[PDB]
Amino acid sequence: KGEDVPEPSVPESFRVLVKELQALALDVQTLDEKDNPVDIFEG
Amino acid sequence: DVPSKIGTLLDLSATELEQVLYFNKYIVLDPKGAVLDGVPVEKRQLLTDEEYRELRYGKQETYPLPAGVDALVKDGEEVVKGQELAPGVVSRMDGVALYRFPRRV
Amino acid sequence: ADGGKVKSEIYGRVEVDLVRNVVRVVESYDIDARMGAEAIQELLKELDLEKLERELLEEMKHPSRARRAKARKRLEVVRAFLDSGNRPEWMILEAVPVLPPDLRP
Amino acid sequence: TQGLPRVIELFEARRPKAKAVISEIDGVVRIEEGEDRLSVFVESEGFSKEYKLPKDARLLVKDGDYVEAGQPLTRGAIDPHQLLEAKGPEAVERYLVDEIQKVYRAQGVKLHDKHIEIVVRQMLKYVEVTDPGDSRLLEGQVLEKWDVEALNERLIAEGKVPVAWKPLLMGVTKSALSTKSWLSAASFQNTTHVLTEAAIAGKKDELIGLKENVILGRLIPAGTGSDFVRFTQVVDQRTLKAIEEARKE
Repeated sequence: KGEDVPEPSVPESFRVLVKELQALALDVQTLDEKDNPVDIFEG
Repeated sequence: DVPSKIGTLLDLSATELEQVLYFNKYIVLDPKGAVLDGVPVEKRQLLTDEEYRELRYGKQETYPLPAGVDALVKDGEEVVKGQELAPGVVSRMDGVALYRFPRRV
Repeated sequence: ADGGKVKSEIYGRVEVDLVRNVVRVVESYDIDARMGAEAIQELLKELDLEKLERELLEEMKHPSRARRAKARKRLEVVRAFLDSGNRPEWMILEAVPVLPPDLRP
Repeated sequence: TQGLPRVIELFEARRPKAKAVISEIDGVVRIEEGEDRLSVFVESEGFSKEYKLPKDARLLVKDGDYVEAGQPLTRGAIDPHQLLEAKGPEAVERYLVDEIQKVYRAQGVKLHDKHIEIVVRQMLKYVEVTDPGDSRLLEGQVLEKWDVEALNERLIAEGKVPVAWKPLLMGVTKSALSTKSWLSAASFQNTTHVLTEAAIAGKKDELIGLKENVILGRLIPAGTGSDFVRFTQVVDQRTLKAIEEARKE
């Protein structure tokens, strides 16, 4: 198109990490600055 | 793991103890074990495959006898370990005898 | 039997023998020796925690002092657990999760 | 030892080959018997230390010499472990740097001291506990993790303990593994244990360093990725007077 490439907001390899871990149990949960769960999925 | 993360929070002497409690025979006397064995019940500790049989379902060891041979023990008799039940079989356990299916009335 | 009379002296399952006209009580107690991973699972599910934090913060002031490093290596795990929030029952799964298809295509 | 083996020997911070003897205390010298077995005494009124030397020992102090605590006595390498606990962590730091540069220098390289300085700082990054505040008294903890629990449990909410510690000479690789960050600790050989230990405890990361962030493919926390810069925004003059015409309606 001629657009300034992407800005890949959340890297796949992050999502793939979270999950491979879950498939083993182990909660693994994300947190922002002030410290409240943030969520990286939603797809 | 390297130290045994579950097998710490319940003692369970490292593993072997913790390892036997599914496969390798052996049962753990979970709660309120109220029995005897060599001493009283060992509560938060293991017990053999035979040990559980002797403790709840009861030890009922059959003492089968060859045809034609007369036994030793009377009807109502407390027979001890090391005491001969018959001229064919002995008593492995300390218990009372009885006539299961006779041959001569 | 016989109303408020003949009393049983032992812990045991019972047999009634109408031919022998005797009651017998078999020496076997009502222990709850469950087995498998539910046993261990149960064992952790019935475990007061801050009480075990006392059992070991009181294992620092009056010990025999021979292998004190053994009770210490137990504390690490206990406090680690206690402050985290992790019900140490979740070390035995009820539901095993399944990884999506095309994360292992 | 010299060359590249020696550079490792220093960073890894190990009891070196040729463990040259160093006086535990300061006093006077008293070498005795050059035949059967050879020994150097360090002594004052009060203390009197006896150091037994291999014979093949290339000691370079003549008799009745005066001497300083922690000063080499037999020539060769200093066991930087023996140095730490006998002259200081600061004093150890300055030894290491000075000694590595020694190799690089004598082979022919020039590179800044401040470079080596940074790594040596990490070799000291850790401390062991004496008399704790809210943990067990055997733990190995990061020096400025137990700094908020030292002069802050005394700066406002005073009480319990400032927590007493002792310095520890971790050898670069061993100072590598012992990191707050489960993420990076994982990459290493034993991955189960990290993930075991770490999950049992609440363990949050914080993603302080680099390796960690890379592992998850996040945007490196340095340079264009440093909080200090990354948030900078840019606006035009005509665009800025499109905010003067729209922020008071």
